[PDB]
Amino acid sequence: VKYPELKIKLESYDSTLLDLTTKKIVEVVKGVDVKIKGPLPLPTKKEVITIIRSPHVDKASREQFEKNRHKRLMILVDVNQGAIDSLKRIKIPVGVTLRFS
Amino acid sequence: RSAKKGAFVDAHLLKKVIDMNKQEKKRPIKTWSRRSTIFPEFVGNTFAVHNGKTFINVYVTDDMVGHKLGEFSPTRNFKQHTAN
Amino acid sequence: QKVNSNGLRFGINKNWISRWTANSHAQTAKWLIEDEKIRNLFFVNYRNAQVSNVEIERTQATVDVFVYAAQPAFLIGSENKNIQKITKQIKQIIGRTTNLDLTINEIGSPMLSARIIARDLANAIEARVPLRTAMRQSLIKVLKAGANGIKVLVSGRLNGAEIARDKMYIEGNMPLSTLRADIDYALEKAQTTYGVIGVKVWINRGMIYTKGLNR
Amino acid sequence: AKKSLKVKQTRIPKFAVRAYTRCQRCGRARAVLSHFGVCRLCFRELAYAGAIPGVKKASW
Amino acid sequence: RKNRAPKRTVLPDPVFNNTLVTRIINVIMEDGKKGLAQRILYGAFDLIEQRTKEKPLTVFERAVGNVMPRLELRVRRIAGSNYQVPTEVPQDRKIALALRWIAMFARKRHEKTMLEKIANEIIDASNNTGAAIKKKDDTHKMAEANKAFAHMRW
Amino acid sequence: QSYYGLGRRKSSSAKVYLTPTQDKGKITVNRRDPSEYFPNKLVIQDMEQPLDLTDLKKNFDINVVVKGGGFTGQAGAIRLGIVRALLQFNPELKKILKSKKLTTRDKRVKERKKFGLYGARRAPQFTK
RNA sequence: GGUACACGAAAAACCUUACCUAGACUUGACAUCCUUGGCAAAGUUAUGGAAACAUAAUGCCGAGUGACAGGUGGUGCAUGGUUGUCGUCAGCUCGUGUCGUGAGAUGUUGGGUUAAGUCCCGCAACGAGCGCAACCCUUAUCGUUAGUUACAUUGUCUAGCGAGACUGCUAAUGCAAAUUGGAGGAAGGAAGGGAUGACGUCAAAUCAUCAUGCCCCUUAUGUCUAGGGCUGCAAACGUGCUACAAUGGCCAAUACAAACAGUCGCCAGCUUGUAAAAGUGAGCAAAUCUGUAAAGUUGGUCUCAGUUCGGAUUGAGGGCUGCAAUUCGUCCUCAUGAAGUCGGAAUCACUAGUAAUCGCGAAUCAGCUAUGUCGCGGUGAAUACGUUCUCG
Ligand SMILES: [Zn+2]
Repeated sequence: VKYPELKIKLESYDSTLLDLTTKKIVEVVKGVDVKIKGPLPLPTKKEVITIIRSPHVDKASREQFEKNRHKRLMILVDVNQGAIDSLKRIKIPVGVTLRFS
Repeated sequence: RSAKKGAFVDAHLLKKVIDMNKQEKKRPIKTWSRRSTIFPEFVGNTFAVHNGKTFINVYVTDDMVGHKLGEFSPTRNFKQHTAN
Repeated sequence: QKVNSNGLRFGINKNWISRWTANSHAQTAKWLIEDEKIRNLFFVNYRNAQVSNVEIERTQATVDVFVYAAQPAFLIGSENKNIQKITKQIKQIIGRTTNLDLTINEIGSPMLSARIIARDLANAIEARVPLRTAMRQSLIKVLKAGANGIKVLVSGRLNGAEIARDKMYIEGNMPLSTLRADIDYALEKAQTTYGVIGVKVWINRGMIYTKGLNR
Repeated sequence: AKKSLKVKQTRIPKFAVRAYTRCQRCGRARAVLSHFGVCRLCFRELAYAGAIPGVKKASW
Repeated sequence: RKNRAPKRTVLPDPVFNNTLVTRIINVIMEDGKKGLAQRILYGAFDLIEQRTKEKPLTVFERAVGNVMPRLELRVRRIAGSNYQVPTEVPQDRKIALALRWIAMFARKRHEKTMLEKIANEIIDASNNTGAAIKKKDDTHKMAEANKAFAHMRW
Repeated sequence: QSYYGLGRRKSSSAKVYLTPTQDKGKITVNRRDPSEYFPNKLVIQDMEQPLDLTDLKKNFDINVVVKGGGFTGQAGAIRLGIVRALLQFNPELKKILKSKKLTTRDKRVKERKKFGLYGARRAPQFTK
């Protein structure tokens, strides 16, 4: 082993893409590695930005966009160093940004 | 208030006023920094402070201590309202 | 006054055009203002390539610009003389430490993309072609390709003053009101000799039922 | 006097408080978003274009 | 125009067992705070047991019965110098207006502290004095004076 | 014999536990008394009005934990949890609980502050 | 005018800044092309200066050359794009055909039915398009996958999937849409809300986001710099805030959110400080750590009056950012306490978790009497009988 508690945390601005990535990781880790509790939903940090529509005053009609940022979490009980060797080839997409322990 | 060396000056105006005060104390010297406060040494001279158009002269006296240099120079005129 | 038909379905029926992230608001602004420059360079400098769109993909000092253009060879050039040139402007506008690895791929049935059709409208109008017949030829050639209804409208100086003489064209089912519609939208500025001509094209490209989410 | 404002905004300022925020593409010195360095109307046009990675329509 | 509007229901208070008491506590409420008006009304209750020892429910229903107005006034004009028209109003609005009169007249008096002024208001309403019965009597006296208009109206 | 439930009125959750005990029920909410937690109003009375149309605190313990909201939302959540708990204890209570409209999650919640409107409904003012 | 007046501007002491005064500069602050190359580019310290700057020196950049660069200069009565109003109002049209010499009409009209040109019966009309509808998001119930940094007198909870509600069933009456009633059910007859705004009108607004033809300037309407002014002042209007007091003033104990945000920042705890705060110094890239909810309850004082309400104005002493607070910031403490005891003609908002009202968070931003704006939760109403008048 020599590396217990691989606490990988994945965060993205999309849900179905992050769900696909976590499904792929849970299926690939379902091989050599064991004792991996399932995906951990997180409160999906959210913000709203509001912008006036017209180039001129027209204040009474303004719209607003929203940059959603979904969040999940994984914990790995032990490395099983061959498992990280298999892990080296995952090539996750750019939309999901990783953060391990 | 600065609360730490409260008496504040642009720190460039000190050299010429100290020089003149020790150089027979010439009255007319042109200053633009309304930013500065007066040290106790300041009393004695005149300065052609700039308001935004031209230079108006102010004579410093020991009567007051601590007040801002530029407050002696009004910048905005009075009402001068017409009838209608 | 109505909303841009692209934005309403964008992000829930259409995948984003530039997927990337960086350190929080430190230089994400830099990356956006940089890759929009690449996008503008593609849509501006090379009219002859008819680039439909560009995909920007950055992750921590790497970039890959997928492109979809009707005619790839003009971007490629003769014996690859133009690809190296265009990639060196991309580099000098992106820096030097970042790998580029651009790719160019022809787009199947490009004539169903509003971008290239609007560009063709701009080229025709700027060339003093009578606007009505150009509209009709472009409309027929687009519709024959097997698509649904079209909406092309043009404002600006229609060969003279009194611009409030604007022509509009609608030729079938194109439901803005339906979110699950798979509609395309574009816009070009046909810089005529008398001012600015804005051409707008709406393309209905079939139903997008059972999509679930973006592709 | 707009382009000279562009070049002045770029230069390193004599004072920490001398400089201010501004959109890179255009010189509108108002309503610029520090989280995107892009003017509010510029932000709207690029978001309808969709260059920003995460943009939706608010239902919230 | 519009159609008929359904009414939201009001629940009786299961301590004194009267929904009219609930409408009391609702109308005398300000700022949207049941607690403060609740304490005020219950202190007024305790004062009802304190002086003039008698069932607070009995003096409550007596005040309601005395303050209730028999007829209402409705405006139906033709031209300048408009003319009123007295019409019939159902009991729900009658008790609502009685409670409104009690509430408004209570906060119009001497004895600054709210407890004693509202207690004196309910006492006077039970005893038929000029505090609120005067207003009801006046509004009744304008009625049936121009009842010719009431008979032929729409 | 524990009996369960759940209430979610106005952003306020409420988990309940009910057991038929020796006493009249020994009301205990959040391990403390309701009298000092909830000010003595009809709000404290609201929870036993489900019981009034039933065996009114004959033998039914109260073990409730509360989170979220203010106190009125807490009261609604715990009331709905109680009515669900009696329904779980005895199906025969649907006809009398639903007739009085005690269940069904009134779902009256503060709306979203719509732009241009001060409190999502108030316009600033009108001027000509 | 509605559709302008807490608007552009989601933040003017310098910059911002477009104005004025003054200082200076001129293929120029910035860009390409022509010719010529390869080492300095910035920043730093004396020096005169208020500073651009000329100096002297450390550590892609240069030098000569015209098209010109540049204009927050003009023309929204040349404009593109964008936006407001009618208006989320139900309306606007087209193809074929018929009628009429013709503009034109017939569809879109007639009956019921709805929020709807929603639907269906009748119909010289038959169909079709934009719109409306539904497809999206979001809250309301249940089931499932998952368990921490939540929770754990534990399955709450969060976020993914699925179910649920589809006039589904029954009663009536109708041809039929459909209407109402009942049962079940969390929700029943467009469940609450958001997103979504047709043809067009107002030569509506925006040449000062941007682009933009034409006109004008160019050793200046362009460039940099210091000061000011955008915060004035006899006056009037608009939108807000505090109130004008015992439903209250003040003091002590006292518990209850949600959402959002945060490693040059949030700031825990501790010490000093009547306090602004200052210092120490963890934890926190974050469901962990932090950003003490206020109303509310209990107790006490106050006892109705320009007041133990009210807080302006003014004086002083402190604090913070920032080089710097006089025009021209803000906080705290001490000092005084204007006027006002509910307000004229007239008006505005609102059909429920709404009004009112209590607080909390964020943005631009180092600082901001933002009382503004954008958002979150706490407490928490009346009435709609009815369309005669009034507005559209
Ligand atoms: Zn911009």
